[PDB]
Amino acid sequence: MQSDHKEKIAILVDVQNVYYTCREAYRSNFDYNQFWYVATQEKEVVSAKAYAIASNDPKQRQFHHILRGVGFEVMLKPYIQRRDGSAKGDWDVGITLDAIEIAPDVDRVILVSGDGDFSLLVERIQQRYNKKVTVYGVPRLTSQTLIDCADNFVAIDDDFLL
Amino acid sequence: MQSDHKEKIAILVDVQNVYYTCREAYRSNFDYNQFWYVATQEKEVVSAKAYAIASNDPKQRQFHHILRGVGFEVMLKPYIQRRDGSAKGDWDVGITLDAIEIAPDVDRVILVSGDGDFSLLVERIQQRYNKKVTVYGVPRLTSQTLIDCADNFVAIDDDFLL
Repeated sequence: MQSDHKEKIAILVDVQNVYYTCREAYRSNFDYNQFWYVATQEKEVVSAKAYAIASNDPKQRQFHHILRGVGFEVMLKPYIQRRDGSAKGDWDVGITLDAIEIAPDVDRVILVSGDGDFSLLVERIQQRYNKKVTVYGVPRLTSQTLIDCADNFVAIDDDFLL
Repeated sequence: MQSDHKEKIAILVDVQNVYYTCREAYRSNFDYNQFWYVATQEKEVVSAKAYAIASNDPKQRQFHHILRGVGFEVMLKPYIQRRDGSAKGDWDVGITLDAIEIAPDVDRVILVSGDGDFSLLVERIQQRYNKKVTVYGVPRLTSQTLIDCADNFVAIDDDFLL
């Protein structure tokens, strides 16, 4: 016999990617309340994490507070000393670690990022855990390889903008 | 009773990071034969992978052939379509996936990269699998956070240059 459990989901948001791609494509901000509302309809939310950058700025701290209110655990990037002049803002390693960890516990991973490097992560979730992956991304700035790897792709467009 | 098995190791080389950091610090190339020789002394090599960029250039193909001869499986980055103008060369997602996968099978992971974003990966290997991690990196271009996270740090300096 079958339990008829709601689809179990994990959500991982690449907050920096969402911010910059929405600014570049639309000069607008992402509506996290609309996203939560739609993505979680009829779903069991096993995990929901928003990967962001720590800030002493009151407006940024307020934004993080809003995200926690929506339902996310806000994951602030640990300090990482830099000697090579490379970009300080990237959460790819930590998102990769967490997405693989949560895959066995969910039916579907929802990744909110247009970064094509995550194609390898989508593929690995499908190969090892045979779970579904949905990607939300700004279409004009999302890798086609990532769109094609995902089981489903949902556009970040006006339906998800403030 | 105890088996006295040699220490089991996995090696993961971030070939692009090694290349650029050795060029910037030393205007020299890494000696992969010297590295293999030293790193594998008295070790059981369970896995050894060199993460590189595919090329149609005969000199690059020859370099990959040399690496395979040294003992590496050469992992060439899959094509990833890009719409956002971001850097095409980064292997962080794939190195993260593979390093976590191999951790349960080895006593020590050897990561050849100075990229501080791998600090989160080192920490996760230690927390979840309680294995050792050695980092090899060009000191003047390696994140201090990565050096401090690693169980051992070995400098890529003249002892490992061609």
